[PDB]
Amino acid sequence: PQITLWKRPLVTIKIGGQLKEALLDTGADDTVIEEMSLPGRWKPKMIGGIGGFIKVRQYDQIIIEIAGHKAIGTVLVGPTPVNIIARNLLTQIGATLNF
Amino acid sequence: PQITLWKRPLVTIKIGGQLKEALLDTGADDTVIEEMSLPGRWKPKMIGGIGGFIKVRQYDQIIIEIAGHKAIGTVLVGPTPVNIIARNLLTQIGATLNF
Ligand SMILES: CC(C)CN(C[C@@H](O)[C@H](Cc1ccccc1)NC(=O)O[C@H]1CO[C@H]2OCC[C@H]21)S(=O)(=O)c1ccc(N)cc1
Ligand SMILES: [Cl-]
Ligand SMILES: [Cl-]
Ligand code: NA
Repeated sequence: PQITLWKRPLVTIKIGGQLKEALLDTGADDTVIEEMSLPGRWKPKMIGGIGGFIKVRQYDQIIIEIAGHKAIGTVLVGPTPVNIIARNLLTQIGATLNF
Repeated sequence: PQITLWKRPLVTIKIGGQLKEALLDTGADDTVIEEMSLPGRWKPKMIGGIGGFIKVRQYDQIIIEIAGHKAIGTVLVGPTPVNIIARNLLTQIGATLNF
Protein backbone atom coordinates (compact mmCIF):
# COMPACT_ATOMS: atom_id res chain seq x y z
CA PRO A 1 0.00 0.00 0.00
CA GLN A 2 0.93 3.70 -0.30
CA ILE A 3 0.32 5.51 3.01
CA THR A 4 0.16 9.24 3.15
CA LEU A 5 1.18 11.05 6.29
CA TRP A 6 -1.67 13.42 6.79
CA LYS A 7 -2.54 11.26 9.80
CA ARG A 8 -0.62 8.86 11.97
CA PRO A 9 0.31 5.75 9.88
CA LEU A 10 -1.43 3.20 12.09
CA VAL A 11 -1.84 -0.42 11.13
CA THR A 12 -3.16 -3.61 12.66
CA ILE A 13 -0.58 -6.14 13.77
CA LYS A 14 -0.82 -9.67 15.09
CA ILE A 15 1.69 -10.63 17.74
CA GLY A 16 1.72 -13.46 20.26
CA GLY A 17 -1.77 -14.36 18.97
CA GLN A 18 -3.07 -10.89 19.86
CA LEU A 19 -4.42 -8.15 17.61
CA LYS A 20 -3.04 -4.69 18.29
CA GLU A 21 -2.79 -1.30 16.61
CA ALA A 22 0.71 0.02 15.93
CA LEU A 23 2.46 3.03 14.43
CA LEU A 24 4.82 2.59 11.42
CA ASP A 25 7.87 4.53 12.56
CA THR A 26 10.89 5.27 10.42
CA GLY A 27 12.35 7.29 13.30
CA ALA A 28 12.67 4.19 15.57
CA ASP A 29 15.52 1.63 15.46
CA ASP A 30 13.85 -1.30 17.30
CA THR A 31 10.18 -2.31 17.64
CA VAL A 32 8.60 -1.57 21.03
CA ILE A 33 5.23 -2.95 22.21
CA GLU A 34 3.11 -2.27 25.33
CA GLU A 35 3.34 -4.75 28.18
CA MET A 36 2.39 -8.27 27.16
CA SER A 37 3.73 -11.76 27.64
CA LEU A 38 5.89 -13.31 24.92
CA PRO A 39 7.48 -16.79 24.84
CA GLY A 40 11.17 -17.49 25.24
CA ARG A 41 14.14 -15.86 26.83
CA TRP A 42 14.61 -12.16 27.23
CA LYS A 43 17.14 -9.69 28.56
CA PRO A 44 16.79 -6.21 29.97
CA LYS A 45 17.47 -3.08 27.86
CA MET A 46 17.06 0.70 28.23
CA ILE A 47 15.79 2.70 25.24
CA GLY A 48 15.53 6.42 25.04
CA GLY A 49 13.94 9.24 23.17
CA ILE A 50 12.12 12.45 23.86
CA GLY A 51 11.49 12.69 27.58
CA GLY A 52 14.17 10.14 28.47
CA PHE A 53 14.60 6.38 28.80
CA ILE A 54 12.41 3.41 29.64
CA LYS A 55 13.39 -0.08 30.66
CA VAL A 56 12.19 -2.88 28.39
CA ARG A 57 12.48 -6.64 27.96
CA GLN A 58 14.22 -7.63 24.74
CA TYR A 59 12.86 -10.76 23.04
CA ASP A 60 14.59 -12.09 19.92
CA GLN A 61 13.19 -14.06 16.95
CA ILE A 62 9.59 -12.96 17.41
CA ILE A 63 7.15 -13.21 14.52
CA ILE A 64 4.80 -10.36 13.79
CA GLU A 65 2.18 -10.01 11.07
CA ILE A 66 2.13 -6.40 9.95
CA ALA A 67 -0.81 -5.29 7.88
CA GLY A 68 -0.92 -8.88 6.57
CA HIS A 69 2.86 -9.26 6.02
CA LYS A 70 4.99 -11.65 8.15
CA ALA A 71 8.23 -10.36 9.64
CA ILE A 72 10.57 -11.81 12.25
CA GLY A 73 12.94 -9.98 14.55
CA THR A 74 13.62 -8.44 17.91
CA VAL A 75 10.69 -7.00 19.88
CA LEU A 76 11.11 -4.82 22.96
CA VAL A 77 8.30 -4.94 25.53
CA GLY A 78 7.66 -2.25 28.16
CA PRO A 79 5.76 0.92 29.16
CA THR A 80 5.82 2.64 25.79
CA PRO A 81 2.84 5.01 25.30
CA VAL A 82 2.12 3.56 21.80
CA ASN A 83 2.97 0.36 19.93
CA ILE A 84 5.82 1.12 17.47
CA ILE A 85 6.82 -0.91 14.42
CA ALA A 86 10.40 0.25 13.87
CA ARG A 87 12.96 -0.03 11.10
CA ASN A 88 14.09 -3.51 12.21
CA LEU A 89 10.76 -4.94 11.05
CA LEU A 90 9.88 -2.33 8.38
CA THR A 91 12.90 -3.41 6.31
CA GLN A 92 11.53 -6.98 6.32
CA ILE A 93 8.25 -6.02 4.70
CA GLY A 94 10.02 -3.88 2.07
CA ALA A 95 8.93 -0.52 3.41
CA THR A 96 10.35 2.63 1.88
CA LEU A 97 9.98 6.39 2.28
CA ASN A 98 9.41 8.11 -1.06
CA PHE A 99 9.33 11.73 -2.13
CA PRO B 1 14.21 9.57 -3.79
CA GLN B 2 13.31 6.11 -2.56
CA ILE B 3 14.74 5.61 0.93
CA THR B 4 15.18 2.14 2.38
CA LEU B 5 15.35 1.71 6.17
CA TRP B 6 18.37 -0.52 6.74
CA LYS B 7 20.05 2.56 8.20
CA ARG B 8 18.59 5.65 9.90
CA PRO B 9 16.95 7.85 7.22
CA LEU B 10 19.18 10.87 7.86
CA VAL B 11 19.06 13.87 5.59
CA THR B 12 20.55 17.35 5.45
CA ILE B 13 18.26 20.22 6.34
CA LYS B 14 18.95 23.92 6.06
CA ILE B 15 17.47 26.27 8.60
CA GLY B 16 18.59 29.84 9.30
CA GLY B 17 21.40 29.52 6.75
CA GLN B 18 22.83 26.53 8.61
CA LEU B 19 23.10 22.92 7.50
CA LYS B 20 22.15 20.28 10.06
CA GLU B 21 21.49 16.52 10.02
CA ALA B 22 17.93 15.36 10.72
CA LEU B 23 15.98 12.09 10.86
CA LEU B 24 12.87 11.57 8.71
CA ASP B 25 10.34 10.35 11.32
CA THR B 26 6.89 9.05 10.33
CA GLY B 27 6.25 8.24 14.04
CA ALA B 28 6.39 11.92 14.97
CA ASP B 29 3.52 14.41 14.74
CA ASP B 30 5.60 17.64 14.87
CA THR B 31 9.13 18.54 13.99
CA VAL B 32 11.58 18.99 16.85
CA ILE B 33 15.13 20.37 16.55
CA GLU B 34 17.93 20.89 19.12
CA GLU B 35 18.43 24.28 20.69
CA MET B 36 19.09 27.04 18.20
CA SER B 37 17.96 30.59 17.65
CA LEU B 38 14.98 31.23 15.41
CA PRO B 39 13.32 34.50 14.51
CA GLY B 40 10.06 35.85 15.93
CA ARG B 41 7.93 34.94 18.90
CA TRP B 42 7.39 31.43 20.27
CA LYS B 43 4.44 29.76 22.06
CA PRO B 44 4.62 27.03 24.69
CA LYS B 45 4.03 23.37 23.93
CA MET B 46 4.45 20.06 25.70
CA ILE B 47 5.26 16.98 23.69
CA GLY B 48 5.13 13.39 24.93
CA GLY B 49 7.68 10.91 23.77
CA ILE B 50 8.83 7.48 24.75
CA GLY B 51 10.09 8.50 28.15
CA GLY B 52 7.55 11.18 29.10
CA PHE B 53 6.72 14.85 28.52
CA ILE B 54 8.94 17.86 27.89
CA LYS B 55 8.50 21.57 27.26
CA VAL B 56 9.60 22.98 23.92
CA ARG B 57 9.40 26.36 22.16
CA GLN B 58 6.99 26.42 19.21
CA TYR B 59 7.92 28.67 16.28
CA ASP B 60 5.44 28.95 13.41
CA GLN B 61 5.98 29.57 9.66
CA ILE B 62 9.69 28.78 9.69
CA ILE B 63 11.40 28.21 6.34
CA ILE B 64 13.34 24.99 6.19
CA GLU B 65 14.97 23.08 3.34
CA ILE B 66 14.75 19.26 3.65
CA ALA B 67 16.88 17.14 1.37
CA GLY B 68 16.56 19.98 -1.13
CA HIS B 69 12.77 20.42 -0.82
CA LYS B 70 11.42 23.63 0.62
CA ALA B 71 8.95 23.58 3.50
CA ILE B 72 7.53 26.38 5.64
CA GLY B 73 5.86 25.42 8.89
CA THR B 74 5.99 24.80 12.62
CA VAL B 75 9.28 23.91 14.22
CA LEU B 76 9.63 22.98 17.88
CA VAL B 77 12.89 23.69 19.69
CA GLY B 78 13.89 21.66 22.75
CA PRO B 79 16.03 18.89 24.19
CA THR B 80 15.53 16.17 21.63
CA PRO B 81 18.12 13.42 21.17
CA VAL B 82 18.32 14.12 17.41
CA ASN B 83 16.73 16.58 15.02
CA ILE B 84 13.49 15.02 13.80
CA ILE B 85 11.50 15.90 10.67
CA ALA B 86 7.97 14.87 11.40
CA ARG B 87 4.77 14.45 9.51
CA ASN B 88 3.89 18.18 9.52
CA LEU B 89 6.80 18.83 7.09
CA LEU B 90 7.00 15.37 5.44
CA THR B 91 3.55 16.09 4.03
CA GLN B 92 4.80 19.38 2.60
CA ILE B 93 7.59 17.65 0.67
CA GLY B 94 5.24 14.96 -0.61
CA ALA B 95 6.51 11.99 1.35
CA THR B 96 4.70 8.69 1.59
CA LEU B 97 5.34 5.29 3.15
CA ASN B 98 5.18 2.40 0.64
CA PHE B 99 5.18 -1.41 1.01
C1 LIG C 1 12.81 10.41 19.15
C2 LIG C 1 13.17 9.40 18.08
C3 LIG C 1 14.66 9.56 17.78
C4 LIG C 1 12.93 7.96 18.59
N1 LIG C 1 11.52 7.60 18.91
C5 LIG C 1 10.62 7.21 17.74
C6 LIG C 1 9.62 8.36 17.36
O1 LIG C 1 8.99 8.15 16.09
C7 LIG C 1 8.50 8.61 18.44
C8 LIG C 1 7.34 7.54 18.49
C9 LIG C 1 6.33 7.85 19.61
C10 LIG C 1 5.02 8.27 19.31
C11 LIG C 1 4.10 8.59 20.32
C12 LIG C 1 4.52 8.55 21.66
C13 LIG C 1 5.82 8.14 21.99
C14 LIG C 1 6.74 7.79 20.96
N2 LIG C 1 7.89 9.90 18.18
C15 LIG C 1 8.01 10.98 19.00
O2 LIG C 1 8.71 10.97 20.07
O3 LIG C 1 7.31 12.13 18.50
C16 LIG C 1 7.09 13.22 19.45
C17 LIG C 1 7.09 14.52 18.59
O4 LIG C 1 5.84 14.51 17.85
C18 LIG C 1 4.92 13.86 18.72
O5 LIG C 1 4.05 12.91 18.08
C19 LIG C 1 4.43 11.67 18.74
C20 LIG C 1 4.83 12.04 20.19
C21 LIG C 1 5.63 13.28 19.86
S1 LIG C 1 11.24 6.65 20.40
O6 LIG C 1 9.70 6.32 20.55
O7 LIG C 1 11.76 7.43 21.67
C22 LIG C 1 12.09 5.01 20.33
C23 LIG C 1 13.45 4.92 20.62
C24 LIG C 1 14.11 3.67 20.47
C25 LIG C 1 13.39 2.58 19.95
N3 LIG C 1 14.02 1.37 19.75
C26 LIG C 1 12.03 2.71 19.61
C27 LIG C 1 11.37 3.94 19.77
CL1 LIG D 1 15.80 -7.51 14.51
CL1 LIG E 1 7.02 27.85 28.70
NA1 NA F 1 13.31 -15.62 21.47
